[PDB]
Amino acid sequence: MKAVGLVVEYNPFHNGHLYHAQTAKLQTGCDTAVAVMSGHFLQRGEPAVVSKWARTKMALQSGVDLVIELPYLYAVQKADIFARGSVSILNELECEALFFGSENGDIKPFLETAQLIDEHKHILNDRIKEELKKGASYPAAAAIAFSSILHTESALDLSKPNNILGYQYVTSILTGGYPMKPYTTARISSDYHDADLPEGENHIASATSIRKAMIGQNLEACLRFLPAASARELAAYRKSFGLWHTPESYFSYLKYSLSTVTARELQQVYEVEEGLEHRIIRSIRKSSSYQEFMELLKTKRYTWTRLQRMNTHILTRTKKQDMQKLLDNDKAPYIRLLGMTKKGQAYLSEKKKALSVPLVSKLSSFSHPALDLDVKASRIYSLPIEEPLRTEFDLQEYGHAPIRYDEDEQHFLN
Amino acid sequence: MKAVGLVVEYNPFHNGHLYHAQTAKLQTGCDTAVAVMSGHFLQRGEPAVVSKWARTKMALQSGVDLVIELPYLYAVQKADIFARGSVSILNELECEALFFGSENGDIKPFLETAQLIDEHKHILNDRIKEELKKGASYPAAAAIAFSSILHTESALDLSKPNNILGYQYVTSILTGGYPMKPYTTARISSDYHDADLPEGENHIASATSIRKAMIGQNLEACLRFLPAASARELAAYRKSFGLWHTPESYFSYLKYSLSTVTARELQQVYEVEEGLEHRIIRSIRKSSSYQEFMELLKTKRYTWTRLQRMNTHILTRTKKQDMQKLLDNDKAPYIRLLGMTKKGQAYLSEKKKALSVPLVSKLSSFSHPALDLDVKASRIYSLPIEEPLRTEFDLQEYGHAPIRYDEDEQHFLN
Repeated sequence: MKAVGLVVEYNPFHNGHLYHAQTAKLQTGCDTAVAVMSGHFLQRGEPAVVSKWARTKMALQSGVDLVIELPYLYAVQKADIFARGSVSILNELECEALFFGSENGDIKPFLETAQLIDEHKHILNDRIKEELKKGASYPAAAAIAFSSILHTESALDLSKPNNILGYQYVTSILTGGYPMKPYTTARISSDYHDADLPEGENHIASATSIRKAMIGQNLEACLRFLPAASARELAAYRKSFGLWHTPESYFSYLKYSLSTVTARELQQVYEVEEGLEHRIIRSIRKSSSYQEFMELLKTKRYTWTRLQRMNTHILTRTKKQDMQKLLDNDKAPYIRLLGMTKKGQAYLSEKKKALSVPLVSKLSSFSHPALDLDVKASRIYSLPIEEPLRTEFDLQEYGHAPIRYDEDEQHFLN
Repeated sequence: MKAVGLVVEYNPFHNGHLYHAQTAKLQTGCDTAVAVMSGHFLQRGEPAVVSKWARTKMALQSGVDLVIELPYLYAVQKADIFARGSVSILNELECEALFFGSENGDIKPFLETAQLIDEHKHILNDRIKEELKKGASYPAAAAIAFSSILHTESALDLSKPNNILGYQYVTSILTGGYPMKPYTTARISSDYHDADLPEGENHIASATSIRKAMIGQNLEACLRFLPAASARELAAYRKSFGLWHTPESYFSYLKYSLSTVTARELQQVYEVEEGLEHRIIRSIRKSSSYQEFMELLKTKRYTWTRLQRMNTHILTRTKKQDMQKLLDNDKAPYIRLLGMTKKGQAYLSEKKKALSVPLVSKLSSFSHPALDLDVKASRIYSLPIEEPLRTEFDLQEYGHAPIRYDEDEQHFLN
């Protein structure tokens, strides 16, 4: 029984992702598609628009057989640590194939580059060395070492971060020695991100264009870009807990978070750079908005995205020592199963005995510091939900089973 | 030149808060009324229904010459600490008299009791001891030990806790050798707590009945119960920031605060007794209301006001060791000047040099952990206010000059 993995956050799930799952199985010749999805707070630092549980229900109907949660430990991180864990999870699950998105359909550039840098790394450390002692910044010296090699017609823009993402999968597979073949195909249209929604033809709009369309109070505008499942579930969550989640929703709790902190204690928050505690605390007070806050904070060392990531850790109150101890784990501490089809179920029961870490269906079954971090995330995730809807959502973390979908038509059994 | 001491939570300042002030200058013969006031978080643990800045104005126009903030430190406390600290500040301001309302107008049973109890303080600890190791609970031992002496038809009911407070004021003065002469006058009508607004004639309903009348969206139902000062001040507050501050309006921040905190962290919070913190995090997740939360919370070791104080310390993340740090001192950490009238000015001018501790108006002038706490507490107060009315509000603590009013009619010079 043969499976192909996907690294995702379905934010929301739409026709492109649906297309991914279709191509993936096809292109790799695997009957089973296993995704590792960012749960409530995603790689770029923001909150998911809708519960990871609802986003699961969408995937299972659109051709995803297993949905495993990508632990917060690995989810809110820049690409390299992100890819490390998710690929390790997809490796834990014995995926022979890995399917990722990019500008190209050509896996070769991804493969060949990964090797070159793997091959040259000693030079690159040492050529950084030479530059750094000329007084260059680290990222400058990096750019210099990295430009002495790699600058050629080989191209493959190493900022197009499907492309940025992909490099890091192959990297992690190769330095991890996974019996796993990476696959990729070109994407189609809306930009990478931004823009808006197209003219027709299920045109596969971006998750962002679709996001700010919902928040922007058109759920119909994005219809043509959402599978039957997606629209049905999105409105159903919006009816349920009465909100569309955005980063903006949590600003009050980020404001609160920094009211109750000591600057000494804030330096112990993950991704809070030394001394930044002051810029952080100085700014929050004069800040009405998430935006302005970022504005006052924004530095050269910090892109918007890393700040957002940081702000998330401030929000969940994740400590540098929490993190460092959990990252030094070489593999995922557990496999958290959000949902399964009958195919994934079977694949699982076929593969369960050989999982070197627990298979977590119900939370009662297991405890681990990285899971605590996953559960806390959920708690904070729900804050914008007005009571007692919040409290009712709060139950969705524990007693919630793997969501099991029936591909022979349409039964969620619970 | 003389001043009479007044310890107050104006929530809001009402027809009976105006009565006491006159009778203060009336009965004491002190030309100057000094009000030491808890600013944003009060003795039973509640937030003030309006900021300390507005309530200062209600009093400055009702015949109170000086408004001093009672630090959170003393303010959010049990009665014996509360009095200890508040009498402490009035003494540094050299009010020759202290004036406090009771159920009676009779300070004699107070002075009797206090001096009675101090005489027997060795006898008390002995029967407490004798009853305690006889297998009695502490309060039972306390209750029993006290009943054998001084219990008689001489009364002074010590649950009508005007008296509880008054006794502690009285006790504070003796025990500190303060040259403060106490006085007291009875309360007429609406209950003690709760009830309703009476049928007219400035009848002075309880502040509680007014809050519940305001909570129930009637300012005007209480109009005969409020001076013009205090009525109009409430209008502007609501009009500016869009709310009255209610305990549930802080409920969302309790769930956040309790969602990020470990059991050992929560153990370190002031008025969380050892072993309770698990019950706390247990109850908060399944409680869709502050009210629901409280019912799961109540043990016999805990009074419902003591439970409310704890929620606030939990809210402000105030720790035991810090508390013991600041409670350890026998004297006031600083004098925080909220507001004054002309007469008020004159008093301060006279006795400022006599002040043994810093006189703070602009927060620039002095810095201190006890003050860092007062600031934090205000920074927590405005959270229910909707942005950007929240960031405007927060600007006050620093920027605000001490309020200045002209007794001779109607001028805030500012």
